[PDB]
Amino acid sequence: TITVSTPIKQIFPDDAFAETIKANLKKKSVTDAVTQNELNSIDQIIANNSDIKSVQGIQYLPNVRYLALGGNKLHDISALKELTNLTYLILTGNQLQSLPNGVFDKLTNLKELVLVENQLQSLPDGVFDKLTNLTYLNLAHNQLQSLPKGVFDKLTNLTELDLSYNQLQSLPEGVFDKLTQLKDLRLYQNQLKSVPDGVFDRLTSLQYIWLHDNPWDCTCPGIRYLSEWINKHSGVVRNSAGSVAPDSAKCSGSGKPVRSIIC
Ligand SMILES: [Mg+2]
Repeated sequence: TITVSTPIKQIFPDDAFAETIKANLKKKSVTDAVTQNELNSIDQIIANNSDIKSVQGIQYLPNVRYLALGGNKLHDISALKELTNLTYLILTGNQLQSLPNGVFDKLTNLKELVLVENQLQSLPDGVFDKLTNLTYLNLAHNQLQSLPKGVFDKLTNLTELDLSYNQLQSLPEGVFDKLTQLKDLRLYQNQLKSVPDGVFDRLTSLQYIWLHDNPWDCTCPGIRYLSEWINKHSGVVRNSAGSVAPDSAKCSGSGKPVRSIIC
């Protein structure tokens, strides 16, 4: 906490973010000195496309519930770790290359986490484990080559998961086993050659899946599970136009539909 009144711009050294705070507080200048009681009044921050390089100071905003920081130049989110009241965190289009272990462990009220269009290469084991109220996780347009074993296991409330436009080489065995509420799963535009046997079997609520634009390896017998699953659930598979398209999972090399192959 801030113990003595202090200029907005000292607490929030990034010029653009200090201006966000000033406007939210209805203060007249970023040189105005502010109190912790004033900072306690902030219930959300909506600062998309604002050239923000740093959110240093945000740690003094304990009551922030909705945080939208899309389209800035953020490379560190250390300062968010204490924002225990956060329910929506939108970090689209920043320059995060990693998530330090633990960064989200106190964010237990989070319902939606949007990490689209960052440069995340990998995730630490258990990074999402405390996000037990999470319903929407969006990791699309990152650089992920793998997922940790068990990374979604604690996210039993998850209803949408978007992994599209990464470079996933494989999925861990069992990775979706706890996701019994998941309705919408996007895996399109990755580098998947295969999925684990049974990988969709616990997805009792699944209504929509995207599998297109992966270089599926249709060699037998490896492809049997996927081919069988698509045929059994053909109405669930969608293309990029959003239409029902079970043939949109294609064999790399032959180009024919995965679901046409009988081992
Ligand atoms: Mg929802």
